[PDB]
Amino acid sequence: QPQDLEFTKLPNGLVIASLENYAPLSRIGLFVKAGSRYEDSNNLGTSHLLRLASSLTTKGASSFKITRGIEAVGGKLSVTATRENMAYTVEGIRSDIEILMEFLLNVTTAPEFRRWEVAALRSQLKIDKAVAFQNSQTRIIENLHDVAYKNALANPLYCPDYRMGKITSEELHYFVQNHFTSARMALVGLGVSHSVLKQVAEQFLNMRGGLGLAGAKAKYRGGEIREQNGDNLVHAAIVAESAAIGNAEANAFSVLQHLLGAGPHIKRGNNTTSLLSQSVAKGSHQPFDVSAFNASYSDSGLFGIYTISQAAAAGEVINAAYNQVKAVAQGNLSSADVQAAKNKLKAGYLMSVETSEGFLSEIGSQALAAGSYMPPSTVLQQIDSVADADVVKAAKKFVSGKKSMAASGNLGHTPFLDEL
Amino acid sequence: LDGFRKWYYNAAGFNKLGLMRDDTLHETEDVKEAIRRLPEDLYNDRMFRIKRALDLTMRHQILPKDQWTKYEEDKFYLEPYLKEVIRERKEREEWAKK
Amino acid sequence: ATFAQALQSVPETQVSILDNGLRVASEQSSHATCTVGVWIDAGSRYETEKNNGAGYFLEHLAFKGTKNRPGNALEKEVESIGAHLNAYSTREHTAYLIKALSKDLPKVVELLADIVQNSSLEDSQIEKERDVILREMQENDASMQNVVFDYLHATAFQGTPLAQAVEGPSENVRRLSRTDLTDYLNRHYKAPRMVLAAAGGVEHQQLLDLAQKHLSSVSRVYEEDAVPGLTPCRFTGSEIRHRDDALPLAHVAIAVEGPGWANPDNVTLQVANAIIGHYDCTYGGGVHLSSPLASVAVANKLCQSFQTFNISYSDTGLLGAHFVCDAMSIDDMVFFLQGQWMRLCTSATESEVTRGKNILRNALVSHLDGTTPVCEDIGRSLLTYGRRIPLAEWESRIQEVDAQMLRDICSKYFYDQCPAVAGYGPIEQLPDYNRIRSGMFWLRF
Amino acid sequence: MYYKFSSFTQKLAGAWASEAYTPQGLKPVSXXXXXXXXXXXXXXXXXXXXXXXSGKN
Amino acid sequence: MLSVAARSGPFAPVLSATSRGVAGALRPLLQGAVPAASEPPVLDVKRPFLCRESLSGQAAARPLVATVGLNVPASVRF
Repeated sequence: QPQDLEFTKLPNGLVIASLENYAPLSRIGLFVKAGSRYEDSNNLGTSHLLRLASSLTTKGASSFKITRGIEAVGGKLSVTATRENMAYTVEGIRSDIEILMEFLLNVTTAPEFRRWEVAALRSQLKIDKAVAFQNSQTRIIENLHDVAYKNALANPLYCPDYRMGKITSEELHYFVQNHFTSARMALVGLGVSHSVLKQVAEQFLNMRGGLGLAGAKAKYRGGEIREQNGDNLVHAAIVAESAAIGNAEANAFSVLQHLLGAGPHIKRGNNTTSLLSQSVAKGSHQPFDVSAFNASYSDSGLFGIYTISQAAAAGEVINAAYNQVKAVAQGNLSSADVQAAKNKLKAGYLMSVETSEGFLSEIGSQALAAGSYMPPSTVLQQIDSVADADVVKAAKKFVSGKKSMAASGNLGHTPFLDEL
Repeated sequence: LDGFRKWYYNAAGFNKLGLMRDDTLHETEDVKEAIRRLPEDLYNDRMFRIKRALDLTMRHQILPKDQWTKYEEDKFYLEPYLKEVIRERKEREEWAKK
Repeated sequence: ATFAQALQSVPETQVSILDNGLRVASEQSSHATCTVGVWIDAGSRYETEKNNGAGYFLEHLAFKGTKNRPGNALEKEVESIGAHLNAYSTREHTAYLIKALSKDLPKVVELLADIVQNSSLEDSQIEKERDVILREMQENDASMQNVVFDYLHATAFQGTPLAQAVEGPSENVRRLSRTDLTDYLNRHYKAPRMVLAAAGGVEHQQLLDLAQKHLSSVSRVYEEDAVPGLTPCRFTGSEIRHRDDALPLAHVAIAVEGPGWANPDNVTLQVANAIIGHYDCTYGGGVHLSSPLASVAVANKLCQSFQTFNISYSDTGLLGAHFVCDAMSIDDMVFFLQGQWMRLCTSATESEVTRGKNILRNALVSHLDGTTPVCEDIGRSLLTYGRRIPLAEWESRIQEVDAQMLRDICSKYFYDQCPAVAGYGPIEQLPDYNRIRSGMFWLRF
Repeated sequence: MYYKFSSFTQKLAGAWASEAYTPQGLKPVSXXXXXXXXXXXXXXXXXXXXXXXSGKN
Repeated sequence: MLSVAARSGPFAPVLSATSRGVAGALRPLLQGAVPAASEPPVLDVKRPFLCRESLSGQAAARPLVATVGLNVPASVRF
């Protein structure tokens, strides 16, 4: 049935979505509300170690069996984790999707979690943290979340160095049994039958309890930290609290982010439409990159500016970007630029849905958040329904709100929060 | 054969030096893999019992009769790890068959 | 409803020819977006060492203003319609592609025609982009994989126009002028060497009408009958070492001569590359990976990463492996890689051949998932094969490949062959060329 | 805060406050000591069951 | 009392860093020893950004996303 996306909710709380597009490749994704959000100070890095422990020995299939069968089929198994949630996605031929779902449910529902396996895996945890921290934007975003929130979002997406060598299989079992429950899971599938999805759902996922742990509401704190590490460039992110997922204020914040510049549309371009880029380039002759950083979650948001600049010009770059956002908040904007930002947002959303990875991730995220599928036509309709006064209100909220600054580099000329 | 197995256990002689059966079985690659899979306290107890065995054999002595390990309290600690390692090896062998 | 009927149910391409010979190809999908691009059969292989950076300069200058949209008007218009724009150039191809919405088809095709036809190259912009290109070459010099691949190309095709890099040399970049760029435009951007490829929510009738509207006047004729001509390049078995011991890791690429684009052994060689596989430190497979090279790499903790490549040009190719490791494992990984190559050459296995065939099937379909890779494949296929090879034909060739012809093709292309070796970094433990040859033939076979 | 005794030199040497006037730590609970080595009386505890183990099936 | 040693009682050796160029006649107490601290893993060097066109697109604009795979390299999306 390629005409519509089949959608249903099991009585236990599970959500089953399936589209029969008759594609040559079929994908199965289980979306679990078990990210780094749901850890307190006693079991930090548990989500990271679980994410790398997604190919271990399980009650029903060994680790050797899992990896040999997956690579003999030729399909791929991957884990995509955000702070809110993880997603276990397996992709392969339509013929072997039954064996792929057997492996996927065996590794996501009943893991054995042997202590020697995680003892061997903590070195890979350290190596993966180093590889992810090879670029400085990861460290800047981690520090920005750490200084923006007090709990449940200051938790790093990567394991702390002290927690390496300390996470145990009992902690992994506790995390899995507390957060991998049926009301927090959504099983979506592209190129698979709804009957097969429901059959494997009632075969495997019926044994879970319910809502599990609640959370911590992610109270905001604000503040600033500045890490001097002597890079050639200086990174600085200045954010403030914004709306959560599912709000017209959040849609206005996304429109404002694409107005101020969410990235380049031309290889080696000048970013003529990007107001932040134009304002910074007006008073500089050095390499730089300024953009609008937007990140919404279940109950909180973070909107702000991200500046990569030189050590000497960091102050003027940050001041020019902040003054541009302040001018937008005061109301120096035209309806044509708002329409261009709306067109950019609609195009970016459509190109996200365009591929199968983005389509599966979008339907899984919608299944977790809203519990029902929202059509791209309706998404573009509400994006068009965003008004410019809402953009002005969101910019005023960012300007007047308390700030969170994460800086890194050679910080001799980078201004502080009170200097802005 | 409870009495006969007890008699053969006493006549084997490794109960005289305070060993265990799983202590005294020879180290093949699977056995070393399962020893690596042993937990901390069991590994330390195993290594101390082996060290006492070396010391007693060097001195040409045995433990006292009350300190001899008994057939009723001979724990088989390394056995489930050994069976799991054997199962993994057999599974790798049949995948090499296929 | 299985794989065969799914591949047949994948919609076919549609190819048309204009009056000037420009190829216009499109694939219609159900998406609301489209990828419209222009592929030009030009590159460093066509460059003649006088204008060795002309294509790189032209792709830098293509979006910096035209005759009808001077300065930043083109960038402003494409960002106002919200379309993402990209360009690249490999040693045989030059692509200018735009991801856009389906409703903006006349605008995107007018922008593409104006980019590839009426580009204006002001001298101030040429000087600014010359400085930009020099700084970007310094950045690429700081990158390490690109240096090794350029070294491999140079030492493999020395004395031929395929050894020269895409960017060209720094002196040539400093000394090119507007006259050389205009000569390159008037010599290599001919009508029948360009494919206008559209993928996604595009109607082929509308695309053909728009191409007839805009790309009708390209003037394919040459100015003084100065018709260029492709010539085969001579593969030279050789080695280049760039020892710089201050680098933390060492990159080594070992390759042999490939079959070319039109040769039907590409499918078999790609299957063999799937047998060898690839590995990175962030891989979750660990020791129990199916690839034995990856398994022994994890078991002995030798390499940081390795990958296998099969780069193909017109009756020419570089086929081999690139691996980065530390200074204490280069000999071990060369020995293991050569052992796996000759294990494929001597003793193939039906089970691993089936595994590699499944790997290549999934890789092909997963890559062709997406309108931008579909448009890329359409442009590259019409430039190279002269036609778009369908997924059913690819699956038929995969089913045709088995272990016996895999063994034959591997023994034909790997066994007893002089390689091209490019090493960069702490490569003192990299084995001698005679040792590499001695590993490239077995004494038990 | 100034002086604390030294075991090897057998003299009152210099130290900080935290090891002079609070040589006892800030641990919450005094942990138990080690096992009694070379004991005359030994009481072995039964682990699981002997009839549950010793099964080669 | 115009010195931090006489101003901060217990915090004087914390606020003051003392190191001797040559060994004294009297040994100190709490000599200290580095317990063979571990080494960070070696990694391939990342390219720098010497121009605005290469620096463009490096600024983060989305929530941080980690991705691991069985046979796919890990990716961090900004």
